[PDB]
Amino acid sequence: RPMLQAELENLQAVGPAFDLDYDQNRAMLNTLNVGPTLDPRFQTYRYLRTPE
Amino acid sequence: QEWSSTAITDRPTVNMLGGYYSQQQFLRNLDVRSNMASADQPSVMDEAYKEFVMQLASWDTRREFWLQTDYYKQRMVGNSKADAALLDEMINNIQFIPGDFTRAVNDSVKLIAETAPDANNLLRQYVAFASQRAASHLNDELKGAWAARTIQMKAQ
Amino acid sequence: VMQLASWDTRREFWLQTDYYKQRMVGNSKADAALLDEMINNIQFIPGDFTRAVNDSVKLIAETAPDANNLLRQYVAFASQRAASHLNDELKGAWAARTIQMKAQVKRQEEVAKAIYDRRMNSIEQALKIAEQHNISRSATDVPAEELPDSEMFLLG
Amino acid sequence: QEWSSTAITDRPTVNMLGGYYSQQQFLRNLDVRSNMASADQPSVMDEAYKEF
Repeated sequence: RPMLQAELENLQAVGPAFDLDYDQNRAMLNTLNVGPTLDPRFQTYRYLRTPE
Repeated sequence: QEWSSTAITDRPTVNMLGGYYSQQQFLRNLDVRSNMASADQPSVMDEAYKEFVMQLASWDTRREFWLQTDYYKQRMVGNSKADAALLDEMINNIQFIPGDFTRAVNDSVKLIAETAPDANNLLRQYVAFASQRAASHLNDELKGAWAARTIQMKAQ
Repeated sequence: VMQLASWDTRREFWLQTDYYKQRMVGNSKADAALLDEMINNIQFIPGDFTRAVNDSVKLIAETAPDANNLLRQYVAFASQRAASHLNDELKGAWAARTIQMKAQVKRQEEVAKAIYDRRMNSIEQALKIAEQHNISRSATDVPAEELPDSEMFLLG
Repeated sequence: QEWSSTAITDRPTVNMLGGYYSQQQFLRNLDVRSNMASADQPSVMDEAYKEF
């Protein structure tokens, strides 16, 4: 009874157990939540022959 | 008079993609980490240039460029039919010639105006216009892919 | 090769040479016509590996020493431009790589801190529970400290 | 009179696939854990444009 009660209380206090994959996913989600930085007016070509 | 000007383009450099490149790379990383989709896909510069080439040859892009070019607006008589005919003619003035790598010929664009300075300036402005449209479309695509990835990660 | 065949490269090369400068007459139209004529004087013929023929470049001038020196200088010019472009591409890719690595290191630090905080909380709760149940025997299980956070109470 | 008009189309983008894209992607994941699906398969927008 004492050991079982102590284990019950400890498991209740600690909560569910997570692995390294969960923490890595949480960090990646944190970096994803900041959102992309949309910079306009970036060039999508380069000139091999400029108009003249 | 019918003067003509020519431009030849190629894929952008890494430095001229600004931050966009890096952002796109980040998303690609995730597509490699989960839901294997690399398959030695074309680089970010290749996709950006593909979008730019799609915008350059687009009929809608030429129409919208001419509608705000201040060179079409001067040649407007106030008659809807004549204005539409002139707009169609000037849309047909811009021509895109795709290139194939077999004979080492690149994509080219030719513009036709009534004077040489006009033929030069209008072609420069049209290339800038198409590049800006392609950049905006790429930014929208990046936003959509980022939102989808965020939703998937939240669900996981 | 892309720099060699580029119209812009030939234009700038002819602009920076004394061969073109000495032939200028001061009239803008005539100078532009001469520049356009001399740009076409450099012809790049791409090679074909199937026929075991390599890429070639031919330069036309008004004198044999000129035709030799100008071709040598133009090849050096194109090589220098290609080297500069390659350096710019390398710098851009390096910046992208260092940004990505910095982000990855930051994420790793965040993950490690989260795990450390979770273990802190588990140890504190286990200590409080042990002090509540007067478990001061200092030993209840044979394994070492590498116990799950829910089983850390089996220690004094 | 016989007047005529022309339209030219291309594949859609992720942005105007609404939620559908995401849903489809989810299923594709369930199809690569089991049966492996196909590593080299047309994208969601490719299939949407094929149906269109």
